[PDB]
Amino acid sequence: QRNEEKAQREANKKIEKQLQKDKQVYRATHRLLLLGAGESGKNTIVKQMRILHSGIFETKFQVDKVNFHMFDVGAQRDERRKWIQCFNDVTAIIFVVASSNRLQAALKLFDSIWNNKWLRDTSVILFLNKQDLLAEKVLAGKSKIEDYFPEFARYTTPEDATPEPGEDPRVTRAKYFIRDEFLRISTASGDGRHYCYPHFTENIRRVFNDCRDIIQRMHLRQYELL
Amino acid sequence: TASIAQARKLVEQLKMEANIDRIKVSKAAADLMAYCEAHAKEDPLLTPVPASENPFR
Amino acid sequence: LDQLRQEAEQLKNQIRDARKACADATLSQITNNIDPVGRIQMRTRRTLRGHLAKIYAMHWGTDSRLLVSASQDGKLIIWDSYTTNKVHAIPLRSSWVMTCAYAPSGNYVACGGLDNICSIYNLKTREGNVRVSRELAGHTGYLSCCRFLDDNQIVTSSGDTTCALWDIETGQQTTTFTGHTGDVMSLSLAPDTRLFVSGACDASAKLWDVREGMCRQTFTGHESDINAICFFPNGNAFATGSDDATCRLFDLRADQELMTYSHDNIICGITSVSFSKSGRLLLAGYDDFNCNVWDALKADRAGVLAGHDNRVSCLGVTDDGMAVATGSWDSFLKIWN
Amino acid sequence: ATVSLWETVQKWREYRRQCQRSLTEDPPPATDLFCNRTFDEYACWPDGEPGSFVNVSCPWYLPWASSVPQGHVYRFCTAEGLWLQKDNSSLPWRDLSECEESSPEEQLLFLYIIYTVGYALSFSALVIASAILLGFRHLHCTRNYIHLNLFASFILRALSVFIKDAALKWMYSTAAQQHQWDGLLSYQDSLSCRLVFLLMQYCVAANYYWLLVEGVYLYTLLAFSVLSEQWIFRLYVSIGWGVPLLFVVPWGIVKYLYEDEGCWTRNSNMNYWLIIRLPILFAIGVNFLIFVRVICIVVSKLKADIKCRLAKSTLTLIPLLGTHEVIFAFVMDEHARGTLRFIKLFTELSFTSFQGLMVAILYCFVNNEVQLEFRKSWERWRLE
Amino acid sequence: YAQGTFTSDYSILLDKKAQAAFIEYLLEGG
Amino acid sequence: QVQLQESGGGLVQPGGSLRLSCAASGFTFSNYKMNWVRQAPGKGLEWVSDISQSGASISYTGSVKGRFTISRDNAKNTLYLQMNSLKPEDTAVYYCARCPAPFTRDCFDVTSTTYAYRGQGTQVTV
Repeated sequence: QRNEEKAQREANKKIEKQLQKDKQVYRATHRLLLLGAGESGKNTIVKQMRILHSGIFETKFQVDKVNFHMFDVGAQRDERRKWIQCFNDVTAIIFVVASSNRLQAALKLFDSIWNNKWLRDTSVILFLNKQDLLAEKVLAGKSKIEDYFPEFARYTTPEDATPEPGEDPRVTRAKYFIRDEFLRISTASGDGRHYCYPHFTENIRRVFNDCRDIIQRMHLRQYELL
Repeated sequence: TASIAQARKLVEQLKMEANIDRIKVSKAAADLMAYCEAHAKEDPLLTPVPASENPFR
Repeated sequence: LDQLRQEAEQLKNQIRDARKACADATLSQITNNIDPVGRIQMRTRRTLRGHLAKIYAMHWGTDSRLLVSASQDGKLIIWDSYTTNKVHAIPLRSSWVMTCAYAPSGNYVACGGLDNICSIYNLKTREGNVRVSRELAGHTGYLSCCRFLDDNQIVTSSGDTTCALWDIETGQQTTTFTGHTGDVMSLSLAPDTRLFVSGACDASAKLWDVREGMCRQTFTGHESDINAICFFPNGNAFATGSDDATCRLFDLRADQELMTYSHDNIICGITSVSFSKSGRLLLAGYDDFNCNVWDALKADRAGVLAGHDNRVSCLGVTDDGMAVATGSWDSFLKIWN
Repeated sequence: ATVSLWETVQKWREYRRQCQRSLTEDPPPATDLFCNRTFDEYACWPDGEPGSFVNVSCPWYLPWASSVPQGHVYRFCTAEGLWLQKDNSSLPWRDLSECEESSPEEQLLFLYIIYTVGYALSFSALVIASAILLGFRHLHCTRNYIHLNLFASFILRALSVFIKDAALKWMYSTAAQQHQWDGLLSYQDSLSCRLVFLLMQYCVAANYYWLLVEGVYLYTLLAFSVLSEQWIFRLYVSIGWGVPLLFVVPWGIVKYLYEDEGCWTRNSNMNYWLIIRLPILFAIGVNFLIFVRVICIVVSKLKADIKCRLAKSTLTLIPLLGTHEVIFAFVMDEHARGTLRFIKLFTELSFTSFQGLMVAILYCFVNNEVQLEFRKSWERWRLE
Repeated sequence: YAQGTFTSDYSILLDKKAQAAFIEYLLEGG
Repeated sequence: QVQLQESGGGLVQPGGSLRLSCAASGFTFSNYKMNWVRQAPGKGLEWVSDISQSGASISYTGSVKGRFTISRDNAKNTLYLQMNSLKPEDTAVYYCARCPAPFTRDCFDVTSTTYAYRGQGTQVTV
């Protein structure tokens, strides 16, 4: 056996050495998928979290020596029931909502990603983007929040969390009511395997903390401790 | 305008589809059956080749 | 104008009537006299390991020995299936690869995916190091499938409801095929490489000729997205697997449904479809973590291939029919015989 | 101040040779057909006076010689000349009442049977848990590799326990003690008689350090980031196996050099046993630290009101990290006496014996992924 | 670590028995 | 091929009542989830109501939370939306929409601009 001696040593052994070298690099990085509508301001998030770090765009950023690859889908058609299956094993999915007519489509889209077969066990980080616009709109008074959603009329503040900045209860009530809609759609199904982490929108630390929580939860699940 | 042109080209494609005669379905099934019976002896999955010449032991 | 809808409806009704007249009796009354195939047992002769993420596609070489596989970890690995020996491990510019191909000469290898571009790598080059040789760009949606005609031209199908015929040396699009409404999910090239088929995700399949470039025939039998498609060995038929947990068979001249491979217990859709050397076996991949082996004529699910720990993604039978390969989402390639 | 059967045999031989040398070194025959000096196997009573209560001090080689120094025994020499015999027997009269000695056994036997039942059940469960873990290729992660190493350590500990408590029966059998009475061809002097107990100590240390490895790996999975698998696994194997010999081998060396009596079975001085006991306590303490950290993490995760889930989590984590050893850890055997010693021994031996079984049925049988694997294997076999 | 203490205790117990038995055997019968 | 065809709706005064029934052909109706979408002038597609697999779980938007009734009849192979207390802002083009996959409780691209399994639409004007 000499004809396939070097043909094995030079090829298979070196290739396996390279594969072992890059397997740890692959496992040491977290892959995130960025989602959001065309008016969600997700590109602003990309620039904001990239400055200090055609069919698809990659944004590699690292926070305290942990590597994150965030993939933002661009130059793609709206029909996305097919390529969404590619992100089967991403560590998390970032959802960005322009909470400022428009909210029904975003709610339905988040509901659709919540209940998909291939995204059943992948958690979602929710970003209720454009908080300043929401505050200005609700303080303005011309735009009524209760006519797009009559449930807001009989709504009260969840009082489980408090608004740290000084602001009147109206903006807090609206900002928590939208989050309540999203969280109710989230908790209607999908119990145990995956969760949703809502944040009012730095974002790099938020993504890092939520990914840490996701990994810890998965590891504890593997040990039947949760 | 654009919608009318799109509908016209769709109708033209449909008409071009409506221009080739289709052979009887029984003939198109018998031909496939005959082809399958023709290459039956050369199909390793149909007739399991023995380990003497099988490259995947 | 506003009267074209009724005229198109009448034309499609005429098509339906012409198809109905071409049907004499149920197919089950013709093939009921054939000998049932029986029962198929396959066992994993060898499992190729080394991929990290899920394997999305793979292609057999023209020789029954070499075989390329594409994984979403960003890797294109070439195996010698005889001895489980890896030959090349090409890193990819974009990790989201959805398709891969093997050149008939074995010199080149193609890949593509969510980056909307097709990458052509040269294998037999100076110093024996694999380097990218061409980057075909121009597709709008994600590139769903690619198949080599020769070292000179390659046919691609993308998610922007289009297919194209390329030109590796020039890099431009020789011709483009349009007409699909949903994303094209898979294409299959005829043995003569004079025609091919595209199973788009609009419950419709189309037949194109590469020399002129318009849809010769359109078949509409399925009720959900078509995920896989492959030519019959004689080139006069093709099988489409769809998301309604059904496979179906089409004959170009008949222009009708011929076989409908389905079962009540089957729930998940079809991910990959391939035929055998004689066309007597149709192998299909499913989201149920296993493959099934139907008979083209009997249509009664002769065999089952189980042993994959996740969804089966890619299927492929060699040209000599001596083996089959299944690549699953558990990052495993399995060879069956 | 060591006391043992072989030592007592040596002192008896010295006493016998002293007595015979003294008897044959001088002529005592001042009597006239009276009691004649002779060496009984117990002690030698020399020539005395006829019809007198001759008294001879009891020997000095008895284990309780210091307890009863002045325990002189009589011979009661008769006036006619010959010592009076017993009732229907040929035995000169003597008084076995002065230098005489006058249940822990049960307790030890009950402990022995309880822990041998536990070890047998644990061995039986683990020998099939390892087979289940190795057979299925789906569950071949590094966590399952550490599980398999822990199972092997438990199996080795059970085997060493069986071998050592068989060697105890060999070392004090009737034939062995008869040979020691004859002073030749014993089992204590064998090298294997010490190798077995050294192996027992090594196996115990390996079990404890594999519990430590399991705890530290879980902690790194939760707290720390992701490290290289092929390096961390080699380091963990090294820590689990090679580390619990850097104190086992010095213990064997010091035992062989200083107190090579009794096949290294009896901890004659506590300092030499501290050499092997202290690293065990260090491993137990570190494991308890990571146990409390993991429980706190689980509490924080669950709070973001239920208590049955937390109770189930801590009860299923107790055997994996071996935290049942912390309840009685500061009660060292130096200060463990009375019923406290028995309670500590019972609650430690029983729990350690059944810990293998608990870990096996908690991380190989009720494990959800293993149940799914068995179910899909059954489904695959059903199609056939 | 309880196995070591139990084995040691059992060792001294068995040693004392054997010593007792030696004294009894030496008492009579040679 | 799949085919959805909806009954039309004539011009009515505000607060009026109508009915939009869409019949399906080419697929097993009982095995699919069906929604409603409407396209208002100068606006994109907006989902309105939906029906579960068996017809139990239903949902509406805030605008029609208490004005429209959604139902499906499997035997007649149709899906109905009965409209009550209409408003001038409801004038749109209505399409019945289908889940692209069976056996699933959710799906995408129902409101897409080039979705395949959508009906032609009826012009409901107020």
